[PDB]
Amino acid sequence: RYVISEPVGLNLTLLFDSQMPGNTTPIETQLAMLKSLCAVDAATGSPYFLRITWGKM
Amino acid sequence: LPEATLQTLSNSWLNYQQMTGVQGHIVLAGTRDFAPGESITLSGFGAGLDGTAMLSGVNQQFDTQYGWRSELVIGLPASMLEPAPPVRSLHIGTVAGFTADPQHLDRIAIHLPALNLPDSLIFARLSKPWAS
Amino acid sequence: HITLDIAGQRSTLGIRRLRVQQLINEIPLAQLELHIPTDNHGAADNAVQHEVSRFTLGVRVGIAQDNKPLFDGYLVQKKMQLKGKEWSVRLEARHALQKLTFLPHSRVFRQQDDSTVMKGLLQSAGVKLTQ
Repeated sequence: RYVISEPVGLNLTLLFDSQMPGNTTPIETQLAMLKSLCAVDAATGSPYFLRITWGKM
Repeated sequence: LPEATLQTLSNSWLNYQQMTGVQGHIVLAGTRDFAPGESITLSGFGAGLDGTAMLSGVNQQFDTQYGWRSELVIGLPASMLEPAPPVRSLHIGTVAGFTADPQHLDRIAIHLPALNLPDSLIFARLSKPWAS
Repeated sequence: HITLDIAGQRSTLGIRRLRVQQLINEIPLAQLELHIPTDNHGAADNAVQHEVSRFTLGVRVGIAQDNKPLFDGYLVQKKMQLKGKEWSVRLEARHALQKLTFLPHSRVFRQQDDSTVMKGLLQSAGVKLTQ
């Protein structure tokens, strides 16, 4: 029989770096958003319903 | 004497005790082709369980696992075997005018105020000390 | 070992559970549990069907443990499961005091002792009182 279809899960690995002289924004300002958006919101008590997008993918 | 003749009530208690003899359930998969009085038969099995069995009910059981499973039911649970549900108290009542006994005894038509039936009459037997 | 006699024949099958129960004022019982094999076909696939068909309701059932008599009663309540490829049957057997339990009788017993009421009352099934 068919019981249930598990939800599609996406795996993805990133890297941040700020000491090369093109990179001037400190990576804590860029990680203060990933740590915030991938956690429970203070308003409602739930995750944030993310949406990942790429230019032609 | 519960009824006029005790043939039917003697057949009826013997039949309601037969239904406790064979009882169980057949878990099928998903059909509305069965009813609580269908009397289906088991044929292709071994010598233990082959024969016609009369159903008692169907259960549908929709859920996420197992899909849809129309469970069949065989047999009836138990029985009290009373002729009528017993009242074992003493009650008081008033005598109700006069009405002759259609059952040709000498029964005196009374009321019972435990019932809220002021219109309907109940024939009752009279107990005397001596009678003879 | 443990030998299940039913109706006088020693009835070679496979018991997966045996439990003999015996209390102080109650009818002693004995649950069996068998397994009817289905996956080994051939001559011994219908010859095991012949051995379970001898288990009619009300038969002499005898259990023997290490060449001593264990239970020795009549059979009641043969349940069979048949889930998937499993096909088990479950037996129960009750003592000779089962003949006394569900039939409403009426007697009077005038001018009798405590024992002569009761040894003549157990005698209707064949139970022999010792007192």
